[PDB]
Amino acid sequence: SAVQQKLAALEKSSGGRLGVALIDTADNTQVLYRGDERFPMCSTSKVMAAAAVLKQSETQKQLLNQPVEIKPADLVNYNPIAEKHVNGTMTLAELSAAALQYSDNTAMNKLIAQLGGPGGVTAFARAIGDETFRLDRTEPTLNTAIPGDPRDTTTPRAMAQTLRQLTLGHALGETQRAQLVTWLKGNTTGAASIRAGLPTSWTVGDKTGSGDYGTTNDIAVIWPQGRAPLVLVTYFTQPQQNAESRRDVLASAARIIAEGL
Ligand SMILES: *[B@@]1([O])O[C][C]([C][O])O1
Repeated sequence: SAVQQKLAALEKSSGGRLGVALIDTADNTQVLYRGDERFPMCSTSKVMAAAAVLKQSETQKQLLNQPVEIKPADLVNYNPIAEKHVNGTMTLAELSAAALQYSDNTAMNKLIAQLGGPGGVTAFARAIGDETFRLDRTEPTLNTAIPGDPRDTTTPRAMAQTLRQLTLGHALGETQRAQLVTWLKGNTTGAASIRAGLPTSWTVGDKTGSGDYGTTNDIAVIWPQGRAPLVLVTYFTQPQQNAESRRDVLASAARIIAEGL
């Protein structure tokens, strides 16, 4: 189709490898570009860790208010919110918000710990029907994004389906789903990525990811005004280990997708 030709052209112009999956929930139609290739998730994996903790909170009703101590040894390479609470506590809700809205890596590691390790995050994915997602490492090493390395990867198709189930479907309880949506809508790191390729009137909830090999990712739920919502996953990675981020590619892919609707 037109959109696949334009996405291929965008990819060719970028020098990297682009993966896109769109679900239009109006007719459950899908648009895929390298939809079944693995890509390093980087921080887009934080959505799965947060959702897993939310799922736990359906039975442990007060879990999200549980205080968790932030110690200096907990700090890793990028902790914009946890840094503000060293030698203090953050609740699991606050850690989930920080992981999602600020991409805080210390927060992610605390969520992983709450789940019993990366295998606990992966187990949640399996439990909601995602056979592709795999989380293998903690922060910051899960962002190494080495070409061909299957660790800490998923495919665009799988992540789109899973993000749909978490935000628009019923993989989570009603209050948990609403909380996740609220967190995603309040993301602070996405302004130059998918959001930049979409009409300013559309409401977006998204989670970015960045890593080595110029890996530049964004996963989004999109609520166009007067239209069924869309789920859009855009993964991008490059052949040079020290390549610069290319959020403009994600913006451009979103724009191409938006034009075809
Ligand atoms: B994710 O990808 O978003 C930011 C952090 C940087 O380590 O990880």
